[PDB]
Amino acid sequence: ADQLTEEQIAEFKEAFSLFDKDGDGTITTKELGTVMRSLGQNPTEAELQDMINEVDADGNGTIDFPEFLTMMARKMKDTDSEEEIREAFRVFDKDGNGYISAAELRHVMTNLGEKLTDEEVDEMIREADIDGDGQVNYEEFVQMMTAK
Amino acid sequence: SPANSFHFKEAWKHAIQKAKHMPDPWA
Ligand SMILES: [Ca+2]
Ligand SMILES: [Ca+2]
Repeated sequence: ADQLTEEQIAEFKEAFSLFDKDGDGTITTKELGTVMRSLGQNPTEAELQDMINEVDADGNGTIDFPEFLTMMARKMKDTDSEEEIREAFRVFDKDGNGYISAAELRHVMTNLGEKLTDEEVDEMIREADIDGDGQVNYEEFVQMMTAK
Repeated sequence: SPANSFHFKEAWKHAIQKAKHMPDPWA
């Protein structure tokens, strides 16, 4: 579950360096909390440390690029099981509609700082909404989540 | 990491990666 393609790795190089403010090759909670700060979120030291330590396999206490590759590849596809897919569904449809609603996804985006327009989220939902209910159910989202 | 080539694919990638946790690092 650590597979990335070369172009994929190249993008992660970029992303990694965007968070790695010191440009040293390891991301600290300082850097995370700062990118979060500019994003409009102030998580705790504990949240960020745990977040790191989860991917921190070498035990140095920071997120190295190999570990990031591991982390992302699991988030983008599988940790092992369908956890990642349902956790993503869970963060989109909190209200339990059984389907992800665009209006709610727009709301979570505002909360995530991604800041997407209604038309943007509408299009995202529309493609994921396979049966055409205007809302995407889990079975529809499972195909979409891995389509990155 | 922009979204211009296909836009949807990149955004659906990036914004959804970020959604994975409250203090989610997509990096
Ligand atoms: Ca650093
Ligand atoms: Ca490490």
